[PDB]
Amino acid sequence: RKQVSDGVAHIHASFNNTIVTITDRQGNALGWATAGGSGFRGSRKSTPFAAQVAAERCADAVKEYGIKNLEVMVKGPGPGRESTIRALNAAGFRITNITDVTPIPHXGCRPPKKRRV
Amino acid sequence: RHYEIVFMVHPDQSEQVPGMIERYTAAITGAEGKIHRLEDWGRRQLAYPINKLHKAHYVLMNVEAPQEVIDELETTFRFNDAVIRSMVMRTKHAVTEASP
Amino acid sequence: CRFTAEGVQEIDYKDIATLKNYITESGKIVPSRITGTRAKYQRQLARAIKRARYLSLLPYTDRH
Amino acid sequence: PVIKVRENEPFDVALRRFKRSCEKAGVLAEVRRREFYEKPTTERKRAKASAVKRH
Amino acid sequence: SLSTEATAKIVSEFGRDANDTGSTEVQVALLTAQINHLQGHFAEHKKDHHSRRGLLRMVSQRRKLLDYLKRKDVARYTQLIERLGLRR
Amino acid sequence: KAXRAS
Amino acid sequence: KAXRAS
Amino acid sequence: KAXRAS
Amino acid sequence: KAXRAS
Amino acid sequence: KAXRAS
RNA sequence: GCUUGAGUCUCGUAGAGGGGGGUAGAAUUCCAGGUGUAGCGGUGAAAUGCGUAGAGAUCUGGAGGAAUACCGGUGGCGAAGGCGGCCCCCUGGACGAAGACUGACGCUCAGGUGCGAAAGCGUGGGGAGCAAACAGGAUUAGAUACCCUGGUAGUCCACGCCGUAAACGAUGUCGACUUGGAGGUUGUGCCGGCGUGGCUUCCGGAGCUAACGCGUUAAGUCGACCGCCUGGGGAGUACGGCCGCAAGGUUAAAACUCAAAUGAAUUGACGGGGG
RNA sequence: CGGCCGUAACUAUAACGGUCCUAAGGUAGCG
Ligand SMILES: C[C@H]1O[C@H](O[C@H]2[C@H](O)[C@@H](O)[C@@H](O)[C@H](O)[C@@H]2O)[C@@H](N)C[C@@H]1NC(=N)C(=O)O
Ligand SMILES: [K+]
Ligand SMILES: [K+]
Ligand SMILES: [K+]
Ligand SMILES: [K+]
Ligand SMILES: [K+]
Ligand SMILES: [K+]
Ligand SMILES: [Mg+2]
Ligand SMILES: [Mg+2]
Ligand SMILES: [Mg+2]
Ligand SMILES: [Mg+2]
Ligand SMILES: [Mg+2]
Ligand SMILES: [Mg+2]
Ligand SMILES: [Mg+2]
Ligand SMILES: [Mg+2]
Ligand SMILES: [Mg+2]
Ligand SMILES: [Mg+2]
Ligand SMILES: [Mg+2]
Ligand SMILES: [Mg+2]
Ligand SMILES: [Mg+2]
Repeated sequence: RKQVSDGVAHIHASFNNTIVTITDRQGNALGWATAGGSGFRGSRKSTPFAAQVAAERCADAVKEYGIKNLEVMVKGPGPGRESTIRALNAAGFRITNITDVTPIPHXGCRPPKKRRV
Repeated sequence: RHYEIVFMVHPDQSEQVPGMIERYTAAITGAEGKIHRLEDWGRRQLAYPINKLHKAHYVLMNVEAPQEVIDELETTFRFNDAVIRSMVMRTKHAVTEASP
Repeated sequence: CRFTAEGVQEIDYKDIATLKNYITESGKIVPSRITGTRAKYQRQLARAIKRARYLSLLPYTDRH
Repeated sequence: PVIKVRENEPFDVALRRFKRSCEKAGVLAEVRRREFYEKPTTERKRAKASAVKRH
Repeated sequence: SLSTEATAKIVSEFGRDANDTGSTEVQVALLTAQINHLQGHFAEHKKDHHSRRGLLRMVSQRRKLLDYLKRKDVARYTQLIERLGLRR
Repeated sequence: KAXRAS
Repeated sequence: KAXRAS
Repeated sequence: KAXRAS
Repeated sequence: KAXRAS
Repeated sequence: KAXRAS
């Protein structure tokens, strides 16, 4: 219920899906939405548009908090990296920071085998 | 052999550092060693946190010593909880010029 | 190459103002092809940055 | 890639500065490079081929 | 390797001069010194195969120098292997 | 179908 | 080998 | 000439 | 059909 | 130089 | 006897050369919490799978293993296999500059001996990620596959074994000689310029080559020594020996059978190759 | 730790196909 004001938008842009989570500055989730949960399955789910709608729905999920400022953490290679940030600015949030938080190993773990498609 | 010891102290134990320097340099000199350079850099902002600390008290030494007493100082650093981090490096020649 | 022009004998890990020129905003070591550093100094520079990163005089990443 | 947005600036400029900084770090190339394991033989083979074509 | 002073001692002992570094006696004495020193290394470091190849070169080189000295001068050979404590 | 052949 | 599954 | 091979 | 194989 | 090539 | 081959000594240089120990940061996974709520994940599309017993996401703390982003380079080092964070200890080789020293001490090497990727094997550890086998889901006429979700050996460590790879430059080692050009890397003498060593990449001349190509790092011109070949298949198989815990390795036939097999290049045609 | 039914150009058998059921249908080896 009580007013956050300064939020953080965490964008998890995988190749298959986009998860938009809005938190307070200490990373407690306020609301979230996903491209897969915004009426987009399969090919449509992995599009910039489905990430935009996910962003818009996530803004509606946290409207009761009255968030003004967002610092944007972007993660992953996905099609919905850019469109989510644009949707949030369009949803009336003030974008103060934009950060790439994509995890990059300094070597570590062996990735899966290459797909022989 | 010549060595360039750096060690970092938990910034609470800044008071203990003149004590520490006296003790470690005494261990060098009492085995026929030299302190070529010695620079208490004091407390600096760390580039990243170490054991939840955002600062540490850096001390540079350049030392000519036998291997065994330097090995012993590395063990002293290990078992001292105040010393958060240390680097001992071989140098070719004795370093005395003012560090950066 | 600044290091051959200045005649640096060895690049010092403690000389952080110098080393900050040879890392990106990310913290990554810049290629010799970009900076124009000589191969021999690039190796010294790499070692120096890695020692400075160990001592927390430089960051490994811009995201600790 | 870490952009702090400055006072009196369009978002499209601020965002394009983020887009340009991610291109610089090569974070998306890095992610695509680490999706699947390349064998050392394959990694050396492509490294060889990249060198021969540049020449 | 042998230190500067350990090398110079051996040149003094087995050589005809301070500068007689080429003498077969000096060469064999230097090889013997380092072969003996490295017995400690390889007792500890049994799987240091790369370094051991260097040791086996020292052994082979010493064998060739001793084989040379034997057929060149048997008296000096007999003296040298007695001093250094070699079986042959 | 099925391991069994199909 | 097996047909039956093994 | 297609599906069949060409 | 045939003996030879057909 | 002798084994290395001279 | 000699010093020109081969060595030794002095000073310095570069290096992922090796062995041992320590340590750092990023990331994955797991565990325990906080916030939060209906999806997540995956694919060509799915489904299996995971999730209201609260996942996924996000934040905090913890555990553990493995590998070291960037630097990074037809860059470097090593006999080959190979070797990549940082630090220390032990240690091998190479190279250069000036001399000084020994005085043919050399080259090659059947047998012998050692080293030798990966997988594999033994004993004891370890096990994050990955992943033969295996399980389930798809695809399909079928699909014991490719794709998906899992997942055991294994991959990691110690010690011992195995001894093989397209272990390749498909090019044995050593020495000499024979137009050039452009680079990389690492020394060094001299006043950015001039040289002069080592290692290395590409192009190309004569010559060589069936051709393709090789071309001072020769596949050119020669010399020393070794290994190996003698049509294709049967077969690197059988039998015997030797080696191995085993897997197997190594040495290695014959009958019978065919009139070919093969290399390179040429013109087409063809390609779910490109323009 | 399974049945059924069909299928090879002499016959025979069935590598192969279809089918019903199962928690899974007995593998190596041996007979
Ligand atoms: C795509 C298929 O490709 C291959 O089979 C091809 C076949 O499908 C026909 O197009 C022609 O006969 C080709 O000449 C064949 O090579 C063969 N590798 C089997 C493959 N099919 C599948 N994997 C599958 O059906 O599944
Ligand atoms: K300590
Ligand atoms: K011989
Ligand atoms: K496992
Ligand atoms: K021709
Ligand atoms: K045999
Ligand atoms: K025959
Ligand atoms: Mg070394
Ligand atoms: Mg193995
Ligand atoms: Mg094992
Ligand atoms: Mg898996
Ligand atoms: Mg799989
Ligand atoms: Mg073979
Ligand atoms: Mg190889
Ligand atoms: Mg090859
Ligand atoms: Mg061969
Ligand atoms: Mg080499
Ligand atoms: Mg050529
Ligand atoms: Mg020929
Ligand atoms: Mg056999």
